[PDB]
Amino acid sequence: YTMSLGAENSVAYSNNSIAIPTNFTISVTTEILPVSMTKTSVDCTMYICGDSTECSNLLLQYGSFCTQLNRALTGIAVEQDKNTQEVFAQVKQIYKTPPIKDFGGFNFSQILPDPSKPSKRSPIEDLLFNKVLICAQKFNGLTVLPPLLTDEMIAQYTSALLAGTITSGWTFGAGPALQIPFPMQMAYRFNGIGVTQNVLYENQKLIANQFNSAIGKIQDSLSSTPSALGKLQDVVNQNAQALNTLVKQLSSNFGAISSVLNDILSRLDPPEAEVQIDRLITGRLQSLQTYVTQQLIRAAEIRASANLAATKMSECVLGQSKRVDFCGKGYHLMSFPQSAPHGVVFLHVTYVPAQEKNFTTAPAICHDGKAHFPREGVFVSNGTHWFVTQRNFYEPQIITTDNTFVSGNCDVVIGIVNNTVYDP
Amino acid sequence: SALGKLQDVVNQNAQALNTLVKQLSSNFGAISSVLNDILSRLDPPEAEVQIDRLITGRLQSLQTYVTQQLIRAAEIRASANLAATKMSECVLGQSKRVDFCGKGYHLMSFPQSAPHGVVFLHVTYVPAQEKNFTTAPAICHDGKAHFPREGVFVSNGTHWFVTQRNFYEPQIITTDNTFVSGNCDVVIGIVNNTVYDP
Amino acid sequence: LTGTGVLTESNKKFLPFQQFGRDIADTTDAVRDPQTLEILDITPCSFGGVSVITPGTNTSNQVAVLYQGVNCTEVPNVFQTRAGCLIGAEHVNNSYECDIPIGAGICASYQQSIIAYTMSLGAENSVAYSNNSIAIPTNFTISVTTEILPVSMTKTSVDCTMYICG
Ligand SMILES: *[C@@H]1O[C@H](CO)[C@@H](O[C@@H]2O[C@H](CO)[C@@H](O)[C@H](O)[C@H]2NC(C)=O)[C@H](O)[C@H]1NC(C)=O
Ligand SMILES: *[C@@H]1O[C@H](CO)[C@@H](O[C@@H]2O[C@H](CO)[C@@H](O)[C@H](O)[C@H]2NC(C)=O)[C@H](O)[C@H]1NC(C)=O
Ligand SMILES: *[C@@H]1O[C@H](CO)[C@@H](O[C@@H]2O[C@H](CO)[C@@H](O)[C@H](O)[C@H]2NC(C)=O)[C@H](O)[C@H]1NC(C)=O
Ligand SMILES: *[C@@H]1O[C@H](CO)[C@@H](O[C@@H]2O[C@H](CO)[C@@H](O)[C@H](O)[C@H]2NC(C)=O)[C@H](O)[C@H]1NC(C)=O
Ligand SMILES: *[C@@H]1O[C@H](CO)[C@@H](O[C@@H]2O[C@H](CO)[C@@H](O)[C@H](O)[C@H]2NC(C)=O)[C@H](O)[C@H]1NC(C)=O
Ligand SMILES: *[C@@H]1O[C@H](CO)[C@@H](O[C@@H]2O[C@H](CO)[C@@H](O)[C@H](O)[C@H]2NC(C)=O)[C@H](O)[C@H]1NC(C)=O
Ligand SMILES: *[C@@H]1O[C@H](CO)[C@@H](O[C@@H]2O[C@H](CO)[C@@H](O)[C@H](O)[C@H]2NC(C)=O)[C@H](O)[C@H]1NC(C)=O
Ligand SMILES: *[C@@H]1O[C@H](CO)[C@@H](O)[C@H](O)[C@H]1NC(C)=O
Ligand SMILES: *[C@@H]1O[C@H](CO)[C@@H](O)[C@H](O)[C@H]1NC(C)=O
Ligand SMILES: *[C@@H]1O[C@H](CO)[C@@H](O)[C@H](O)[C@H]1NC(C)=O
Ligand SMILES: *[C@@H]1O[C@H](CO)[C@@H](O)[C@H](O)[C@H]1NC(C)=O
Ligand SMILES: *[C@@H]1O[C@H](CO)[C@@H](O)[C@H](O)[C@H]1NC(C)=O
Ligand SMILES: *[C@@H]1O[C@H](CO)[C@@H](O)[C@H](O)[C@H]1NC(C)=O
Ligand SMILES: *[C@@H]1O[C@H](CO)[C@@H](O)[C@H](O)[C@H]1NC(C)=O
Ligand SMILES: *[C@@H]1O[C@H](CO)[C@@H](O)[C@H](O)[C@H]1NC(C)=O
Repeated sequence: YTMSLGAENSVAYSNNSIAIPTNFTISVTTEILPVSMTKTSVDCTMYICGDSTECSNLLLQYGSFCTQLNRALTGIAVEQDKNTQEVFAQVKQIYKTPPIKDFGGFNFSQILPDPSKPSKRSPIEDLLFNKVLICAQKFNGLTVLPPLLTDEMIAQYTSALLAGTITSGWTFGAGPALQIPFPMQMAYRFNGIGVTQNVLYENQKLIANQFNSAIGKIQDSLSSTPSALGKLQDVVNQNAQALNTLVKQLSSNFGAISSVLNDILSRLDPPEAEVQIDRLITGRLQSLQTYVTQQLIRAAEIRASANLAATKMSECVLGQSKRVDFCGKGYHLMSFPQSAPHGVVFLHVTYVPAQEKNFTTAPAICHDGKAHFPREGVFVSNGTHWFVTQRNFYEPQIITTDNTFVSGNCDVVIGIVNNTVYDP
Repeated sequence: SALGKLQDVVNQNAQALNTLVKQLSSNFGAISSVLNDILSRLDPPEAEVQIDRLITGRLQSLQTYVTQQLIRAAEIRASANLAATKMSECVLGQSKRVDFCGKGYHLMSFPQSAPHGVVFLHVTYVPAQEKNFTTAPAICHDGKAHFPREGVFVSNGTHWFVTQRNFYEPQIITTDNTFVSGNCDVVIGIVNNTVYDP
Repeated sequence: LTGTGVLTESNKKFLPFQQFGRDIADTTDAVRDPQTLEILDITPCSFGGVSVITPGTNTSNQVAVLYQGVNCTEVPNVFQTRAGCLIGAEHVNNSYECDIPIGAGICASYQQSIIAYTMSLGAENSVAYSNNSIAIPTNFTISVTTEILPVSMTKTSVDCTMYICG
């Protein structure tokens, strides 16, 4: 079929009608980013000329090719450790939550560690690790270096970042962590997105329930959907295929009488053996150069992803972002990092407008001949009475001189309406 | 070792050039690495074979060099794009992006020229001395719920004040720095106090 | 069939006609002995990278050696870690900040002799969280942080005919 680009929605635009949300939902969006790549390493002489003095001596006629290949792979491994360090080691101190997790109704048990098991990971992190040969590869001079930061250390970093975010808001990212009650921190985040504090406090129980439910939805989504962590699995698969391809190239003859170097040396004397070995060296060297080039390009892609993940860690977790769609879909409130195999998962908590209502609007109100404009919100009408309300949440208030300002007269503003401004 | 980021780039390019030049001393299976010696000693039927071996090895070395330079150049391009972004957002403005323009709350930045690079001196505001205070989300005065307009409500243990969030500066709580929404029965943690109306 | 390796008794169920075996890598990993019909597994002789851990020559000429992915019983202050067998570094129970990375959470430093330790991720700080307590700064400092970024690379050029066929 011809694909659809989405449902059509004609917006009911007019010069005097504004829609304003009367309710909202708390949404948690999952973003998965690769951070690191498996740190492979290949001994160029072992791969090309394993246990053979004659081949190694012939290989010396190609100069420094093996040295620069080993250097390139070493540089990749170092880069992977740097990528992990830049994404996760962004907190100076290891923060811990208090024993009594009273956060004003907000439940964080799904994202905080649960020490009942030997590895102090959270349940969501356990899901990520559970969702997402070595001898056969290793035997040809292809070793794998362990990451500098172990899974337990990544979990400890995410735990520290999360404890800081919950108990200190964004203050731990700019200097010394300052303790704050979590509803007050949420009040600051609501102010950040342009919603007043009383909206949060009056609806604190509803907001806490919506948050806890959304986290549960994330738990179920990860538990159910098999292809959710495809971004990390694809990286693992690409590296596994690259190693399998490199190893399989050793079975190629490349025009030689045999792919096995030992059989050539067992059967032939140097005047013929050198020709057969040169053919094997040329093919194996070309295969190794192809592998290294692919790893450098893939590593550059991983580096770009890791830089993005580090940027999101700084701007979405250690602060509150005003960049649209950078920290999830909606108005960003806060984010929580989670460790994942070779990567990071961000749970972005966003404010999303829900229920819709039409209202009549005007750019200004004409009271005594002076033009009154709203200081913080907009002027709305329900069809009979005029009120002033904050832009992102319908909360009508009587229009007074304390929430409006005066500039000019009624003859200049197009669309100004007549009404009464009260002066308590 | 402070300027290691720039020195590493200089070293990588120097090593790449030294490696490329050193590849000319390799025989690649030829009788000699020196093209002039082959042409001085051999006639075309044998010289072409020896030269083809040298061409294959030198061409492979040059292709390897160019590929490494393209990948390194892409990395430098990414760094330069980041530097240009920081120049625009940290020097020609004030950023609200956490840790983008230094560690702390960004105030301003100053660029400095460096060999093959740029150094930014980021001037940030960092909170220093700490003090504990008792807080409340709202104050109940006449049965109405008062919320702070710009700061938070704090107490030193006996008196309640309103202060800006990032610097302790207690002020008397008045109707000019608070707003009223709803009543005292909805806000969890509301405390009783007096709001003055000058 | 010739090669170098370690011969062990195999638990593979070879069929009566099979004379040797191969791994996932398509390399020989098992052989049937031509005199007694025993199945042997062939593993390569132990190998791995050798890395030298060192403080600079301005401070000391003492070094430590990491045998990457090798057991400490095969190589001949010997510390076996996940990264490999580290010889010459004294293992301590005191954690510190990472200086020279070894791998798998292990770092090394020169403090005199070279020591190895599990790296610290930072000092612990339990935040005094409660439902009615807020900390607010009463003073501040002005900090200048230095960030260094590469902008350009040396503009080299090579004449391909001059380089190859001067
Ligand atoms: C705002 O939306 C929430 C849901 O996002 C509403 O809460 C639901 O209210 C209905 C009442 O009809 C209950 O049956 C549901 O169980 C509630 N769900 C939750 C999660 O609380 C809330 O009532 C809405 N408020 C307004 C003023 O419209
Ligand atoms: C915080 O959330 C967890 C799970 O998200 C809650 O634990 C569940 O509690 C119910 C009790 O009604 C049990 O039936 C579930 O089996 C529990 N699940 C798990 C995974 O433990 C926990 O009770 C919540 N805490 C609070 C204070 O509400
Ligand atoms: C627009 O809002 C005003 C304010 O609530 C409404 O006026 C009230 O209407 C109810 C009817 O249910 C009366 O009981 C109140 O006494 C009215 N208050 C005042 C101050 O007049 C008005 O009805 C709304 N108009 C529409 C079309 O919804
Ligand atoms: C808002 O109110 C003013 C009066 O306060 C209206 O001005 C009147 O306009 C008509 C039409 O031109 C004149 O005949 C009247 O003489 C005007 N009144 C006065 C006192 O001069 C104005 O039209 C109103 N605007 C709207 C949109 O209703
Ligand atoms: C909280 O702040 C108030 C305001 O400064 C303090 O009240 C003052 O205390 C001093 C004692 O050194 C008296 O000399 C002043 O006359 C008091 N002023 C008023 C208006 O009462 C109060 O002592 C502080 N409380 C604590 C526990 O520090
Ligand atoms: C804040 O002040 C109100 C009174 O202004 C307190 O309400 C009293 O609560 C007790 C316990 O339920 C009742 O016995 C009194 O009759 C209430 N007073 C009135 C005038 O009705 C309220 O408890 C205070 N809150 C705090 C936290 O101190
Ligand atoms: C705020 O901090 C500054 C330093 O960051 C303080 O200035 C110092 O004050 C002490 C007084 O004991 C002097 O000995 C130092 O020489 C001062 N240093 C500088 C750089 O000025 C300042 O006093 C602090 N202010 C408050 C109110 O605590
Ligand atoms: C607003 O009015 C339009 C009619 O132009 C209607 O289509 C739309 O559904 C209305 N919105 C609400 C929330 O009632
Ligand atoms: C708004 O649009 C309507 C047409 O739907 C028009 O009649 C009216 O004059 C417009 N109002 C203003 C202030 O332009
Ligand atoms: C605040 O109180 C806690 C006690 O829970 C204490 O550990 C901390 O040092 C206090 N902070 C200051 C700045 O006095
Ligand atoms: C705040 O926490 C304490 C426990 O330390 C509790 O006694 C008190 O009732 C709580 N206050 C509110 C408003 O929940
Ligand atoms: C010689 O090889 C045959 C092969 O079947 C085997 O049966 C026999 O036992 C072998 N003899 C000795 C002395 O190894
Ligand atoms: C390095 O060694 C020189 C002596 O050759 C000495 O002057 C200098 O202070 C040393 N620097 C450090 C950092 O140890
Ligand atoms: C090294 O060999 C010993 C056997 O003596 C074994 O117990 C140990 O687990 C081995 N360690 C590793 C890392 O293979
Ligand atoms: C660390 O402490 C334990 C005691 O729990 C001890 O058995 C072990 O030998 C110590 N390790 C080192 C390297 O001193």
